[PDB]
Amino acid sequence: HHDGFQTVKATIDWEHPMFKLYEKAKRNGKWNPADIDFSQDQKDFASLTSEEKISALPLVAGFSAGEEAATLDILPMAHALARQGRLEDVLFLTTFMHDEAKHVEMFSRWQQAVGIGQMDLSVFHNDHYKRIFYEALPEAMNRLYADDSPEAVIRAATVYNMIVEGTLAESGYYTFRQIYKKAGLFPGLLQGIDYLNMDEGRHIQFGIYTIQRIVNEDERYYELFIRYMDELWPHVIGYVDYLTELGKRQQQLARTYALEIDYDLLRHYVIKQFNLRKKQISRT
Amino acid sequence: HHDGFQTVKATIDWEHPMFKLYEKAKRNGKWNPADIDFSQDQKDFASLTSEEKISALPLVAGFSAGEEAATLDILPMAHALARQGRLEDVLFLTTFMHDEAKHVEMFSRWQQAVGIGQMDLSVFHNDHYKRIFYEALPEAMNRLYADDSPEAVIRAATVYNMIVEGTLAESGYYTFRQIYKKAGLFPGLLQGIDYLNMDEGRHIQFGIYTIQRIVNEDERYYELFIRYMDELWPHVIGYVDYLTELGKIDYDLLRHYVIKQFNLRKKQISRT
Ligand SMILES: CCCCCCCCCCCCCCCC(=O)O
Ligand SMILES: CCCCCCCCCCCCCCCC(=O)O
Ligand SMILES: [Fe+3]
Ligand SMILES: [Fe+3]
Ligand SMILES: [Mn+2]
Ligand SMILES: [Mn+2]
Ligand SMILES: [Mn+3]
Ligand SMILES: [Mn+3]
Repeated sequence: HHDGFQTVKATIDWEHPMFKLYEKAKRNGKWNPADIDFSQDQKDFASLTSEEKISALPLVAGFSAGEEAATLDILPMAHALARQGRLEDVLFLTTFMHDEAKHVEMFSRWQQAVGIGQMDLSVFHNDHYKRIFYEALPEAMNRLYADDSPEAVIRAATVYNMIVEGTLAESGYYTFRQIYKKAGLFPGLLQGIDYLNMDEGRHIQFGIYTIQRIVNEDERYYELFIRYMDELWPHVIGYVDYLTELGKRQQQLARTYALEIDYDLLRHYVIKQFNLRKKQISRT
Repeated sequence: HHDGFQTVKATIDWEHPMFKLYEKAKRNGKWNPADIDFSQDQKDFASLTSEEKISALPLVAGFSAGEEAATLDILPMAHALARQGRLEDVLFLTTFMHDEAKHVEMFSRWQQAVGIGQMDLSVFHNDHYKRIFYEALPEAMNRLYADDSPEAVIRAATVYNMIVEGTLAESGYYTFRQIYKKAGLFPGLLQGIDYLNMDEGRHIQFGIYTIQRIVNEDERYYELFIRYMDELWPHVIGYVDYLTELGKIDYDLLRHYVIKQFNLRKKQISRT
């Protein structure tokens, strides 16, 4: 039952950080995947040999499942904060969920447009990927339906916002630009990636806000945050090494397009993101 | 756990009715309550007598709580359809939920602007209103966390989309126009109502789609729909009568609009 309603008894807290993030989301979130022109992407993909065609699909396979999981698995966080009466967080999360829906749509439209929608891309999810996206992420979020303790909320935001979004997604955006933007391939996908990257800035800020406000009540949760980050790192880098090894064994695209794909630079960027996400949470 | 992902094994079902409704929601759902100019509404409100001021508040109190319940209480429907693999339904429901968030925002901005944000409008929720919005609606939606049977889904969509939205919300939009537009009062609020009414057409279309697809599998669910509608009617009309009595423009015309909405929502679901 509802005991009452904040906007009947009072008003929205207009100065709440998540209300302000909600306002930015509305201003900055107007893009529509359906407006992206993928016609040149189709031409580029058809121009590639079978070998070069593969080069791109592991990254896309990882994003497409990632966005779909993101759309499904944010709902328990919205429920948990709703039940706690955090109306402004809920408002913001409506924009978060609608963002992820557009991300799912964007990658699916690209697969359809380039002619691979019929191809099962699950073959590029190795065991580490599945540990994060098929298992740990839904387990951490779904926990919130029966356990919305500070410990549970911190773990959910860590896995979702700090690891999946703040480490993997961010490193995937960078990787996409380092490879396909340099090669001049897939302009529509790159337009998508840039929209996604803009959206993701708000999603990571929500996670930072959430974790920090819990750490602010008891700095003992800071150690829990660090620990959960470190627990998932082996699967983060396990997946990144899988992708790297795939890239190193599929050299055709980089040769054709005169790219010196510095995979050691990519790996360094992932480590960099992981440690900088840790640093955006303060003990005090 | 996730067993797999539809957009990795295949793609979105581009022809799915809720994907089409999602596409329409993006194209038609751009409005922003922060852009509505409420400055004249403030002046209009200040120009009313004390008694006229209090005459406007019950309808607003009904809506502000209704939108807030709507925002919170659609989440279990999104979860249950997600768990069923109904990906295109979920995509659409992200636009549904963000719509209700903007509706909450719009009424609260109006209350702030005209100077009543500090006033507790719960005084204007009577027992019938509470039965629907404080109790039956959250009860029926939250049930979906543990029971997503066809019967539970039909009941949730009946209470939410056909009664709260399809009967009360639609009747409130009409009421605001019949009263305040003819009076030339609260133009910002009426711009908001127009945007809300446009959004609401999609929300009601989702409820129709959901209820009919369950009815299509077994015609005995049609009788459940009708029964759930009738069960809620006494509270619908008990709240409407309470509002009508406070006002004492043609209240009988308004009251008949509610009955008309109720019946036509019933008619939009087919036995066969
Ligand atoms: C070769 C370097 C590897 C870099 C790592 C690439 C990671 C690709 C996986 C993308 C999944 C991101 C899902 C985002 C979820 C969200 O949007 O909230
Ligand atoms: C004087 C005649 C009364 C007519 C009916 C007035 C009803 C007021 C509306 C309250 C509920 C609105 C909540 C709808 C939720 C949504 O937007 O989905
Ligand atoms: Fe995200
Ligand atoms: Fe609605
Ligand atoms: Mn391994
Ligand atoms: Mn009564
Ligand atoms: Mn995303
Ligand atoms: Mn509404």
